[PDB]
Amino acid sequence: MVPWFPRKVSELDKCHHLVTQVYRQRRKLIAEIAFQYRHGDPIPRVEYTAEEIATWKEVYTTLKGLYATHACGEHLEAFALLERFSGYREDNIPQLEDVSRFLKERTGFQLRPVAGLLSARDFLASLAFRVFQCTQYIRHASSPMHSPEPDCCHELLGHVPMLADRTFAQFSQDIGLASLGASDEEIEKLSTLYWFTVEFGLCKQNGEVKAYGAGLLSSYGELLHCLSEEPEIRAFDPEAAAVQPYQDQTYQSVYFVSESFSDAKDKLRSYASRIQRPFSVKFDPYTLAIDVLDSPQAVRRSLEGVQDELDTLAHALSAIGAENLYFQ
Amino acid sequence: MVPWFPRKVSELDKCHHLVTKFDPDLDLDHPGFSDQVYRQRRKLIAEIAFQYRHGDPIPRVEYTAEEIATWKEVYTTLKGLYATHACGEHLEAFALLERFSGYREDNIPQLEDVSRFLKERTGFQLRPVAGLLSARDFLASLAFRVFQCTQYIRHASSPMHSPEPDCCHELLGHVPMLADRTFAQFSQDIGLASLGASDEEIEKLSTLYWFTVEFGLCKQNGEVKAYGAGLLSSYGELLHCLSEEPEIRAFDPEAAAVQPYQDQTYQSVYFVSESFSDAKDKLRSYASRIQRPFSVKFDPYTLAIDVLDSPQAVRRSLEGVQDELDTLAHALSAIG
Amino acid sequence: VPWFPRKVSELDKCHHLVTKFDPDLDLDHPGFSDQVYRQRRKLIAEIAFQYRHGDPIPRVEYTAEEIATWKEVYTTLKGLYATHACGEHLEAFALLERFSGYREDNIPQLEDVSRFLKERTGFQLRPVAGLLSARDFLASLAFRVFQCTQYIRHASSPMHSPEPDCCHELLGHVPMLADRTFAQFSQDIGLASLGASDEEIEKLSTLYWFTVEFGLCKQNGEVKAYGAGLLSSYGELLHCLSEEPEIRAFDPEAAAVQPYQDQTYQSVYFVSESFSDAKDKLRSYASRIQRPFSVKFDPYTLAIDVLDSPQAVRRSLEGVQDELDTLAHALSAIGAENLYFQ
Amino acid sequence: MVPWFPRKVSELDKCHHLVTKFDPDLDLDHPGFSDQVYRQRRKLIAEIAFQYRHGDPIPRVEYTAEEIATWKEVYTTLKGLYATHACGEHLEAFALLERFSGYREDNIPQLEDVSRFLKERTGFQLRPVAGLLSARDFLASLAFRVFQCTQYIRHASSPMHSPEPDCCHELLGHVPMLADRTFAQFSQDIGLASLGASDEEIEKLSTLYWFTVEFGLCKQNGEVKAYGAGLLSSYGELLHCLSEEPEIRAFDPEAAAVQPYQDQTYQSVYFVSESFSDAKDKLRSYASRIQRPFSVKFDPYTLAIDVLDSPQAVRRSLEGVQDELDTLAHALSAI
Ligand SMILES: [Zn+2]
Ligand SMILES: [Zn+2]
Ligand SMILES: [Zn+2]
Ligand SMILES: [Zn+2]
Repeated sequence: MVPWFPRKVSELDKCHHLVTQVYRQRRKLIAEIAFQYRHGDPIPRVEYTAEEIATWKEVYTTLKGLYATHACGEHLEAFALLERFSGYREDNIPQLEDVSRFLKERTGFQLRPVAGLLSARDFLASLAFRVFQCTQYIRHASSPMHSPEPDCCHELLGHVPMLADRTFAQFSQDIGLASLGASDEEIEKLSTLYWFTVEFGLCKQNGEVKAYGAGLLSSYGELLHCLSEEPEIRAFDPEAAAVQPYQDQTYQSVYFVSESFSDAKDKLRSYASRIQRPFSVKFDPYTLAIDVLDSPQAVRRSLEGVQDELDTLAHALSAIGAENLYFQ
Repeated sequence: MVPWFPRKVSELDKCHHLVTKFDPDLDLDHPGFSDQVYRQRRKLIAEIAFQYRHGDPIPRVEYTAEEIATWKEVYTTLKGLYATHACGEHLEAFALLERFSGYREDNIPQLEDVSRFLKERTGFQLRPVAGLLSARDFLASLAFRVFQCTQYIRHASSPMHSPEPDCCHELLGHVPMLADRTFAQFSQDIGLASLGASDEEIEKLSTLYWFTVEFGLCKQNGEVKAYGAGLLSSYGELLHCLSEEPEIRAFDPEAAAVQPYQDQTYQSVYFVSESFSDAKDKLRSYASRIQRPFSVKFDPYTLAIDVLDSPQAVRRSLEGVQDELDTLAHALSAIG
Repeated sequence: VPWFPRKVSELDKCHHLVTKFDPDLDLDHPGFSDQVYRQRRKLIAEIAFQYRHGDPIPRVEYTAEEIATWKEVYTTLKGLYATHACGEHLEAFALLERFSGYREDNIPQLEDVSRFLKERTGFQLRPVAGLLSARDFLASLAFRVFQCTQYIRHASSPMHSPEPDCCHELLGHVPMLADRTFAQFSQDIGLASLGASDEEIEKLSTLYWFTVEFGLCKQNGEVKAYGAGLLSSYGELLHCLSEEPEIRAFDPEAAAVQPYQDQTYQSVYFVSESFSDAKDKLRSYASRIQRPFSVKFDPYTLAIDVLDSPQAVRRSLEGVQDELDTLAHALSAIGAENLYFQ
Repeated sequence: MVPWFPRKVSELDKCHHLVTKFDPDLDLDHPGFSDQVYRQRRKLIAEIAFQYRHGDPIPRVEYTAEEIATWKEVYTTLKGLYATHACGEHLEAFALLERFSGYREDNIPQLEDVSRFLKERTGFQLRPVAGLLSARDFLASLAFRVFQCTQYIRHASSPMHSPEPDCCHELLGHVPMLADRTFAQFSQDIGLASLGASDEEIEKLSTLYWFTVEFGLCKQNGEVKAYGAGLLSSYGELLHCLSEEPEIRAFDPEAAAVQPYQDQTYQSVYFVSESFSDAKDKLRSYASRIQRPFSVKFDPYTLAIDVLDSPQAVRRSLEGVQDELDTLAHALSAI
């Protein structure tokens, strides 16, 4: 018994294992778009109903007011560009194709439509390729301020802005890379680490505590609660966070705060280094493949690329002069 | 003033300046000149290319029975010559395109299928182009690992000879070599060296490209094999290049860049490289002595060009290299 | 920019001393009224003044009184080490006992000790007349040079000495400098000081005091002593691990601005998670030091390379590129087969 | 079994195996054979070298007036030829030794002074040696940036020719080039390649050394100059190497390593390198295809050899490189 993991981005077509009258028919229709999708395809567009846009507007408006005071700098910066380039506005639900093109140009992240909640292994495996499995459906109009399902609103307002940051995109990918071929017990630990970071994480920004977690930036009640005096805020430690018990019904009683994203990424790399695996993995951004470093010769193959990059930088330093250049 | 160059893969939409040579409208010696059907088809396929914008799926062309018969003639004749004259990297890739990209005598392959193949193998991708691009725009595209590819086919009257780069030339000559990691890096390296260079330097790099990517030879286990696109796509020249008629010289980037040439008859002089790895190392040394007050680095994540023109620009690129080395250090502890 | 040495031989110019504790200037010194002790101090100081980089360190023939003082200091502290000293100290102490002549009836010679440290971490000693000014002391550490005294504390007060006598240097400083990580940390404080303002040297000197001099470390959940002043003082070694002092987490910015005294024991101590982590913390502190250049040590020529231009950085990058070529060959040469070396 | 090789600079005390070639006791064709005074002096200077143990100060030799007169003849004659025939790196270093290491016609320089000069310049240092060391021990020494150096001087009867490596040969031929950073790296690289290699490989690297360090030529601004120690220490061969008589070939490590040679007359074939930087890159490629199930990395702090024979050994060394890159990244942000 040894677990298979994708080694090519197209192999994510095999990583579709899901955790489980008018509204139900619409939900069947949007799920069919996701089931038909194959890597490489343009993400199909959804013509959202007036009720669906009204549901978006309520969520969007309420949370936007809270962002200035509670959201971290990286989320606010990206949210601004998304309002400028990806069609983020109160009267319009953004299209995944527009958002995927934005992320691709910024960090190399791309979106994939998904029918629903993926198994932890397949979700983390996708992140190894800088692919975010996104839902296109929207929650019921009866309960807009609460949703137990990651609906479109959750994804676009909570998960996407942070993926536009180079450091956070590397962190998200690093969790994904660590999961490849890991045991179910370590997938539970990485899924828990993801929960107290990507989902409900907090960060220190110029002596102030801000929210960066998708579950917080997509929930009005939890965004207020996380920065209030009610919860127990602890320093970010990957080992402490991975073994921390949690629930998904009420607000989180414990939140983990990181010094910076760069430091959290360094902490995660140390945690990932003490994961029981007889090999390591390296992402090939050219082919969007996983290189399994399972021998000294596999390491030398990858080292050749790093050596060429250093040659580029050495030549750059020799080319740099005191003269101020004029580019057309 | 440094000339404008693309810094994002989408900016290749602005790099569409075409060369006007052996044109079916202008040249009365063109085989298709008096063929109104051929000329109409050529107008149609060019319009597909002009409409194309980065991000679009590459349009499919339904080729006529006459067009498939032309493909079949070229494909069959050249395939027979490949076992004895083609280099190992071409033969290996050709066999993989046959089985995964629809390369077969009774079918012209589609650029979308080929682009997906090349992407998975070396990160190269295709873009439809109306015809031959100016040296600057063609080399600028290579800098993003983009190959500007035609979809039209040569007139049915002259199948064994075509001075224009039709889909037979592109698919049989250029594409199999782009499936090799080392050759794909060599081709991107010529492209990166061209970005914002003088016209004089572009002419030198175009001339270097001609003796490597178009008409290059390589030493494979003491034997001389062909790797150039102009040779692997021409029955006549593929035979000529390995005969005792032409003058074969050792590959030197400075010698090749200043060597005069013509595109009418077969090449009289060819340059042979020890290996592709060595040719790339020679190229690095040539590119290092190019007059440029900055350098460039490809970002394969966003398919962008990072202009390294300051110490802060160099640190930002060094950060990535530092993270890659951290990965490799953890790998060595995992193998331990 | 203040003058700083750029060649190890230029440490011959970094000999500015702090005299406030000397047996001839301080009234409260145990040797003050001892004309014999003061004469001997003058003699051993002359050995240090005559010394020029490259010279073998001259040997001192210690008197029976001086060996008796060593014996008292050595014996008492050796008993406390097993329970209070950090692992790196204990490991090195055992090796110095067996290779550098560390025993109760013999004062070790600096030449023997310098050869030991050279082979272990590249650190070397040079005889110094007394306590050097913060700038000169730190400047020497940048070259992996430890300015070491050869004199010994007065025989009347063997359990306390406010000056860095040979007991302090050999029992306190030397064992920790046999560790590659700690040697790197010591050199890193040294490199950070080169051409820094007097205000920044005062901060770096105070950082040194609460690390190399009176620093504590977490070793498998327990708190151990690594500070030279702790490991060479029986009283201070007991006190630092007792319930009396205030132990704080190591933070370079907090430690550098923390006030202190040199009369009684330290009321506040700083504890580091590991030496590797303390070095990383120091690297961050040193990065936010006001300097219009950076420095890199050349271990081949024992020189300081001032990285003040992109051309300077690419010259240093060439070396790193050659080192990576070495590692790439090794990975291609390595096999699964278990080698037999004669 | 991997042959024993030193892993610490002190272990060079065990790398003292000498060759017996043109010996004043055994060879009756030696100029000093019938000279009992010369033979006694040679015995004396060899005893200084035999007493030497790593860590010792390099002993000084009080040279006789006859010995200084022999030095003067060799020094003067060659110095006149250097301006036109020597490479830039030798000329630059020669001028610095004249001013700092006591290089002058009326004085034989002391190895203690020369070693201190080289240490400050490229990290190279010297050791006194009784005579010519076996190829394995000599190449092993180079791996630690140690040059094993003789202190004796050729017989006064034959000053313009000496088939043995005396002080004139070492100091005039070998030392100035070791003051160049690139050339010092090239010499160490040949030495590191040899550690624990087969005898067949030692013979190849020994021949490579002959066509580079001993009799190499280099292209300097379109001109061919001499950098080889056997050339820069011989008036006759320094003239010959740049004349139209010899066959000059492009430097190729594989071609040079298998090229046959003799030590009686002047070399008929010479190898010319584009630059020292390029020759080092060529040598790296050659060394990469040497049959050794491990590699070796010098630790300049402890002057030790780290045997990279496992992934753990490689990540240990990679840690240092990673720290160096951190330094350089901060430097770029500071400017
Ligand atoms: Zn979520
Ligand atoms: Zn072509
Ligand atoms: Zn002290
Ligand atoms: Zn010689």
